[PDB]
Amino acid sequence: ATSQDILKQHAAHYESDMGGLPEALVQLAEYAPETFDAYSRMRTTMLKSEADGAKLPLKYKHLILVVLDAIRDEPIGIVNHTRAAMNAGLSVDELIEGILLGIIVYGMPAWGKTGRKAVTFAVEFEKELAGK
Amino acid sequence: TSQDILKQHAAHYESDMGGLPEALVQLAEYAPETFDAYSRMRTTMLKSEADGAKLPLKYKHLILVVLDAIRDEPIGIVNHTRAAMNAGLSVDELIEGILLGIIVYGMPAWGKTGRKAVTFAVEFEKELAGKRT
Amino acid sequence: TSQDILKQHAAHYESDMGGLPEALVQLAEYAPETFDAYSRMRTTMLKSEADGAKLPLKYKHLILVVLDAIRDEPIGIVNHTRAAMNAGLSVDELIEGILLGIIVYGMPAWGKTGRKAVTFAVEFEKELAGKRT
Amino acid sequence: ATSQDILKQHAAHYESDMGGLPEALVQLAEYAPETFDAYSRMRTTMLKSEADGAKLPLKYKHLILVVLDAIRDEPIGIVNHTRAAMNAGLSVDELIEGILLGIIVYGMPAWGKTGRKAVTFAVEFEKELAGK
Amino acid sequence: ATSQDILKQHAAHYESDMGGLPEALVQLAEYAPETFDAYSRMRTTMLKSEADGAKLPLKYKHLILVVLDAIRDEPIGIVNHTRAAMNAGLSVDELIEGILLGIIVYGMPAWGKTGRKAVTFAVEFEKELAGK
Amino acid sequence: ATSQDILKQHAAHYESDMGGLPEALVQLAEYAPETFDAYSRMRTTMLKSEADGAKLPLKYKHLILVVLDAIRDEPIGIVNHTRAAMNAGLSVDELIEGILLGIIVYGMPAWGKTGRKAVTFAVEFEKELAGK
Repeated sequence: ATSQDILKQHAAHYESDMGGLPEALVQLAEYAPETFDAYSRMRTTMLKSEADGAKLPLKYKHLILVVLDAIRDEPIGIVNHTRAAMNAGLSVDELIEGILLGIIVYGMPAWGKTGRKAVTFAVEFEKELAGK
Repeated sequence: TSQDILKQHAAHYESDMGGLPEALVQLAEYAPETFDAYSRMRTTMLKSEADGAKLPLKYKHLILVVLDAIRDEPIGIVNHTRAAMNAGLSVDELIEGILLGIIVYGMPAWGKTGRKAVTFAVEFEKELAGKRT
Repeated sequence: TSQDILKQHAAHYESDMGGLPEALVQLAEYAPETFDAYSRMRTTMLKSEADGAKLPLKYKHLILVVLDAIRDEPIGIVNHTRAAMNAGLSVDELIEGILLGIIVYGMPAWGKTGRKAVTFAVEFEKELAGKRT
Repeated sequence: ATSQDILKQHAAHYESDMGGLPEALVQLAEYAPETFDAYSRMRTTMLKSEADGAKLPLKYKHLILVVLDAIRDEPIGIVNHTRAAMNAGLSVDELIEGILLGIIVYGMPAWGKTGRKAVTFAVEFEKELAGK
Repeated sequence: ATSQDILKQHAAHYESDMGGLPEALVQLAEYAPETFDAYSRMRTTMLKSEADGAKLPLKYKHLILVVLDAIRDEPIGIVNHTRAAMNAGLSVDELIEGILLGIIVYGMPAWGKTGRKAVTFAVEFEKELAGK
Repeated sequence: ATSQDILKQHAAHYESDMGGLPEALVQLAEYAPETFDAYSRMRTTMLKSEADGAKLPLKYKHLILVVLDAIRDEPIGIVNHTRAAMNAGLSVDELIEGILLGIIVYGMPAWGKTGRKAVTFAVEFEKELAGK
C-alpha cells in the first residue's frame, strides 16, 4: 500500500461516516500514513453499519462517541459525531438523554465544558435536516 | 432517617439495577440528603421508554458501561452490563459499544476494565437464557 | 416549566454563586428535571455553617477551586474563587490550597487553569475591599 | 547534600506531617535521592503549619489532599492524608462534607471508588483519637 | 477461527516485540478479531525497529510506553514494556530517569502508584540479564 | 524580592534547558517563590544533561515530556519541549514516532488535540535549524 493508495482506500469510509476527513486525521495521513491506514481499518470495522452486518445501530455508535468526546473535551469531534449520529437517525431528545449520563460518571463538567456544545449544534442541525 | 430515603428510592434501584450498590449504601448512611438528590437525578436520567424516555434503557446502560470502562470502575461496569442485558442488550452490541472506547481512550479502554464487562456478559447471557422462556 | 424549577433554586445560586452559570442555564433549558435534582444536591453540599454545615463555606469553595484546577474548568474556577472570597477566603489561603494540586496532579494543576484563579483573586481582593466597610 | 544527609534532612517533616514516610516516597529516596530531596523541600513549604506561618489550616491542607487522592484513586494516600487531617483537628463531619464536593466535578466515582474509603477509616480512627 | 488466523498473522510481531501476547489482547483477538487485526497492524508500524527503518530507537519507544503506562496505571503493561525496553538495550538508570519525568506533568502518583513498579521489576530483571 | 533572588538562582537552568521561563512558572515564582525554588531544584536534577552525568539523553528526556504534554493537552509546553528536544539533537522523524505511541495508551486524541501541534511546529523549526 502506497500512501496514495492508503488515502484513496479510506476515502469512502470517512465521507460516508463523517462527511469528510477530520483535521486531526488529515494530519495523521500527512505525517503517519501507515498509522493512518491501520487506524482507519480499525475505525471502519468499529463503525460498520447495520446494513454491513453490525448489531449496534450506527446512530448509537456515534452517540457513544459523542459522550466520550464530551468526557475527553473534544469540541470538534463532538460536533462531528453528533452530525453523524443525527444523519444516522438519532433525535435531539436521544442525544440529550445520552449526554446527561456522563454526569453520573464524570460530574457536571461532562455537560458543562464540552457535552452541551453537542446540544447547541444539534438544535440547529435538526432545523437543517427538517428543511431536507 | 437514611431509612426513609432508602425506602423512597428502593423501587428505582431494584428495577434499574437489581439492588443498591455498596458505594450507594454507604452514601445513604453518611450523606442521606446527597443520596436522596442523587437518586432523584438518577431516576430521571434512567427513565424507561415506558415512562416516556426516548433513548432505550439498554442503550442508556451501554453508555454507562463504556463510561465505567473509561473510569476503571469494575463494580459499576458489571452492574451496568447486567442492567443493560436485563433491558435487552445483546452481547454483540455490548462488545461493539465497548470497542468504541479505544478510539477516544486507547487500548486501556478495553484492556483494563472494559473487557471485564465482556467476560461477565458471556456468562450472564447463558444465565439470562436459563431464567426466561 | 424550566421557569418554575429556576425560581425554586434562584436564591441558592444568587447566595452561593452570585448567579446561575451559563452551563447550568442551558441544563435548566434542556434537562429541567436533571437541573432540579442536581440543584437540590448542590444545595445540601454547599450548605452554610449558619444552616448547620461543619466545613466553612469558604473552604468548601476552595475545594471546588482546586477540583476545577484539576479538571481545567476556567469558568468554574473563577466562579468558585469569587464564591470562596465572598465567604471570607483570603488570597493567601487560595494560593496555599491551589499549590497542593501540584503534589497529586503535577505542575499543570497550577500552570493550565489553577493560576487563572490567582490572577482573578488578586484583582477581586481589591474589588471586594472597595465594596465593603 | 549526600543521600544520607537528604534522608535525615526530611525525616522530621514526614514523621510530623504523615506519621511516617509513605512507601512511594521510600522508593523515591532509594532510587532518586536528589528528586526526593527537592520534592520534599516543596512538600515541606506546601504543608507548613499555621504555627510556622501558613494561612490555610493544616487540617484543611490535608483535606484538599484527601479529595485529590479520591479523584486520583490513591487509597493509601487517602488514608494517610485523612489520618493527618484528623490529627490536625479535622472532624469526620468535615471530612465527609469535603469528599462529597468531589461528586460535583468528578461524578459519583469521586465517592464510590476511593473517596468513601477515607470515611470508613475516619469512623474507626475517630474512636482511637477519642480513646486518647 | 478467523481469530486463529489473525493471531497467527501477528504472532511474529508480539513474540519479537513483547515476548508474548498480553491477556487483554488475547481476549481482544477472541471477541473482536478484526479490531485486533487492525490494531496489531498499527502497533507493528509504531514499534518498528531501527533495523526495519525506524528512526527512534526501540528501547526509547518502549520507554515512552513505560511512562504512559505509569500515568494510566497499567501495571501489567508497564512491566511488559520495561522488559521490552531492557531487552532492546535500555539501562535501569535510563528507565528511572524517564519515569521520574512523569512527576512534572502528572504529580507524585506518576511514580507512586504504578511507575515505581517498573523500577522494582527492572532491578530484578537486570540481575537476570547479567546472569546471561 | 526573595522571588527575584530565586529567579536569578534558576535562570541558568531555564535558559539552557528551555531558552526561557514559561509564563506559568514566571507566575509561580511571583506568587509561590519557595515552591518555585524547590520545583526548579527538582527539574534541574530531572533534566540534567549527559555532560553533567545523566544516562538518558536530553533529547529523549524532552521527547518524553512532549508526549506527556500531548496527553495532558499542554500546547505551550508541548512546543517548548519540542524546541528543547530538537535543540538537543532530536529529529522530526523521532518526534513523530514518539508522539504516535500516545495513541496506543490514550487514543486518537493523544495525536488529535495537542500532540500533532508539536509536529506542525517541528516541521517549521527544522527549516529554521537548517538555515543555521
